[PDB]
Amino acid sequence: LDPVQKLFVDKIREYRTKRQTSGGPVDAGPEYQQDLDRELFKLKQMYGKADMNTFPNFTFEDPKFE
Amino acid sequence: AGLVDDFEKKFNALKVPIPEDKYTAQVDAEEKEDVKSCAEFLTQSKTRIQEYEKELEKMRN
Repeated sequence: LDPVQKLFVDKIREYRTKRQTSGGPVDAGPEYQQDLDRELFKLKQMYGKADMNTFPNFTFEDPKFE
Repeated sequence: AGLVDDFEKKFNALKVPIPEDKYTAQVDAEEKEDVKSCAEFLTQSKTRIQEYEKELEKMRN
């Protein structure tokens, strides 16, 4: 064959179309969402429920000595 | 975004605490017990010790 780049055009088109109509799962419809929501929770479990928009800081003390 | 920037500035600007003595009177509690070792005990002891040496001389002789 011969069309190399004319095929790539055909693929290209839809990439922009979706981006310029963003909303939900993008023409996917709810179906992408239903998985996503679980996945995002699961990843929280790997780091525990520590907030990620906070900065942590604490003090630290002393024990018995000699 | 902007969260990392928050944490970044706060981290670089921040200093953590330090940890501190319960006891730097122990440092001194030494020199007092060191007075105990020497002067108090040393001197009276020293005198006894010396004498025995001289003593031994003559009781070798």
